[PDB]
Amino acid sequence: PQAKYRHDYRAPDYQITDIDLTFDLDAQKTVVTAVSQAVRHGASDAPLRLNGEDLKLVSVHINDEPWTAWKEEEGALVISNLPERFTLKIINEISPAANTALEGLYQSGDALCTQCEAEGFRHITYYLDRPDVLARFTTKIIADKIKYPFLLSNGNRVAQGELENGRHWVQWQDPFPKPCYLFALVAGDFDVLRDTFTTRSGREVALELYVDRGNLDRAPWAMTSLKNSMKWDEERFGLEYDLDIYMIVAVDFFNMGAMENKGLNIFNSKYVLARTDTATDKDYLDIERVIGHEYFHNWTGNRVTCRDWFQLSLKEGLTVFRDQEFSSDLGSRAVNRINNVRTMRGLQFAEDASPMAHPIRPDMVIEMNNFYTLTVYEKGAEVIRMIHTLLGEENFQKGMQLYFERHDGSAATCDDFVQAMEDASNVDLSHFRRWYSQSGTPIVTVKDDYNPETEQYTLTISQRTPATPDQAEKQPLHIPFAIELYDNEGKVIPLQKGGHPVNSVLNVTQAEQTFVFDNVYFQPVPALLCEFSAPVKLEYKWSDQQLTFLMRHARNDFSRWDAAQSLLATYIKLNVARHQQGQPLSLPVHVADAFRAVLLDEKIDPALAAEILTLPSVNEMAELFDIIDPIAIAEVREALTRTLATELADELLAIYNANYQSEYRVEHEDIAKRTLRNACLRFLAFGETHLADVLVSKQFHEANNMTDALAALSAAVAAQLPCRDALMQEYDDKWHQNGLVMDKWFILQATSPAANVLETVRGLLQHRSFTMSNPNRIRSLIGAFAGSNPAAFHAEDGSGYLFLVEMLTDLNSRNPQVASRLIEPLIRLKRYDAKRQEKMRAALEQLKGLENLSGDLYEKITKALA
Ligand SMILES: NCCCC[C@H](N)CC(=O)O
Ligand code: NA
Ligand code: NA
Ligand code: NA
Ligand code: NA
Ligand SMILES: [Zn+2]
Repeated sequence: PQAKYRHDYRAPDYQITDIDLTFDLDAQKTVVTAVSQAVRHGASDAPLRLNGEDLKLVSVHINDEPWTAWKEEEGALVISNLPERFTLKIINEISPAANTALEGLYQSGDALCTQCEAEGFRHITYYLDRPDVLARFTTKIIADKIKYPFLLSNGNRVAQGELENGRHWVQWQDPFPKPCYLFALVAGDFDVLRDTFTTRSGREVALELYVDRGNLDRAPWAMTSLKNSMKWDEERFGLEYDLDIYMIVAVDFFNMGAMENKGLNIFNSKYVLARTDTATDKDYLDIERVIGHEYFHNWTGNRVTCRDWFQLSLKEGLTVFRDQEFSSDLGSRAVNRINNVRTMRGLQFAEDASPMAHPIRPDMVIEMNNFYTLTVYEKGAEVIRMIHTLLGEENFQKGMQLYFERHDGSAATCDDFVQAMEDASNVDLSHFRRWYSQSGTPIVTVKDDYNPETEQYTLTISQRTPATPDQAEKQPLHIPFAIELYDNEGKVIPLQKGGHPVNSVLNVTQAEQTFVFDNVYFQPVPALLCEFSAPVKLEYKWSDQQLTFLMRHARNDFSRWDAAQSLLATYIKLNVARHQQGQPLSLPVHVADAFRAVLLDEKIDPALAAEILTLPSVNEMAELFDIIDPIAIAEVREALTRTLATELADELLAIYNANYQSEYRVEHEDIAKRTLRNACLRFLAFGETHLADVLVSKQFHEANNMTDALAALSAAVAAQLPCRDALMQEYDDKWHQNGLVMDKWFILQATSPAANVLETVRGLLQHRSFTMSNPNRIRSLIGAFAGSNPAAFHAEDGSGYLFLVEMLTDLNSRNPQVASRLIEPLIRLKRYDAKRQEKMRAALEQLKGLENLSGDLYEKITKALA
């Protein structure tokens, strides 16, 4: 399998302007007829090279003439001796029932549906399966009436008919030209929720949400979220929807979260279906986010698409930024920012140090589905957010307007986006472009000095990015470095120099520089890299009392939470080294006191308190170390939780009872109170055993909503309470028929700290609610074990790796994309000790040797063993 490189991009020899598709649908054998209008742009003797995979070619015509000048090659149909403009007609067969990869046209339960991003359209017919080729689609679908009463594709329904033998047909037409990755087709039987949204200029859009029969009671929240998305995009970005219909279809068998197909989004039902007894606050907020995200792609992705796949972050970074802004405007900005920072530092940083490291605009790709990454998405969004930070909102919106003005209707580049932002703002971003092309996490080192003679504060800031496996050369970036300076009383010291105000966003552009501030009347406590103003590691030698001061005084909530993270970080490192020598947890009293003060501050937003009382995850903790000891980290996380539970027991219980709510509402204040309450319950579960068992058991049985119930069950599992087995059995008994709900239970099983967790997980491969044919179940049991139980996955005997190898040996043949998700924990071997490294390398060497090794695995395994 061959690498492709960004520097090889060339404009296509041929374009296609219009394509007319006809599907004669059947699960064993679907006949596709594709009639394309084509235009040559290159040399007169260049053949047309069409992409195609696993297609049975039936015929090829050019202007109605059967064509003899062609041949098949590996992955292609090459057609020679063409005129300058012509009609290509291809007829071919495909087999949806055989498609376990879930790429192209496949079967989801009894429905037929498509997934075409990145390069799945080529599994449907021979085409220019590349996103700089944009065409107007017309799609006609013919199918059995009983099995497939609903026949959907992009755009508007323009024709309809009945045929002999219980078949029917519909035709659809989408007026906007599109790359084929945005093609969708859905056939099946559904319940439908219908609603409308009226845009700000008075267009009435019909909204339609298709779900499995019986699930209409779980549809309204998604519908509500869609309307909220449409409204927000209008208020914030000035963007309206551009068609009279918007369809969403929830399918159960899907590789990712969702897909922005124009006018016809297809969603993993996990990000659509919710009811108060089935879904958590977090589900409600995730459904909102993903609905928003796919909607926001309608402009940032569809009306302006990507010239080639190396430009993915042009749509994904910008769209992720848009979903974060949406969630933050509607909810708590502080909680959003915090959690996104947790994700960046805890998960994306690890990727940017891994063998899979790449810039947000990659230079080399073997399997493009491997690059739908935390880097491309979350670091991508951080890069967009840095642009926003440098330009300010008003200039950033001008840049948006200019990007659309220049590029609407076309496929664009990351470089085109940056250029629009520069031209609209007159801010120079030449050096800033280096964030698109350099991989890895910059390390920013800060040293300070207060001069009492001159009332000057001096910051000396340096940066460097370490080499990564993809890139030996690294250079300084344009790092927006936001600061605030606090005086003795907790008030902000105006920033200034030589009698003039200076911007609190510093431009850190060199390996090293110095900034000097005048009229610093008291020795300050700095807040550094405010709001995580650049996606970097901060190295700065804080005192605990500077950090508690920031926890008590900083003006942004984010800085308080972040000061609390810096405070724990010292003690996490300390106690990990202790654990390794057999020594128990040590924690200064004043640290415990700083958390006690948060529990009892009544001014404090309960959402902030809950974040500060949610300890860094094992993945966030692991970012603190070069070599990771996953067993020591897990045990320290537990011991710290036990220690705080004991020191704060009274305050914990009181805040728990105070935040009781009788009514359940999906509303920002209610969520915040409940999140705090359940953060208290978590500690309490790790406290005195009898009271823990009582509290947890009681919350689980009396809960009127899944958030309160799952928090209890989760706490019983995590603290291994006596009530655990009973509670777990009750939830199985009640919920076994419901896969999305069972996923949560599989996650708890997989992530259990119990000594026999691997054995329990193996047995759960036979559980009535598990199947290897469903990506959600797979991720919930197997993925959650490998990726979210690092202590068990990295058991000293290597049983964890061996289990994953067995699973991947199945999944490589069945569903390579899911396989490639699941291999990620093994790809990180170079963060572990020599003994673990040897075993992980041996596991990877077995997988390298599979017959029919997928490209997806190949790419990762090769980079890992280098
Ligand atoms: N394997 C390709 C996954 C495509 C993801 C799609 N653009 C949905 C999203 O970005 O949210
Ligand atoms: Na075209
Ligand atoms: Na798109
Ligand atoms: Na808000
Ligand atoms: Na510290
Ligand atoms: Zn996206």
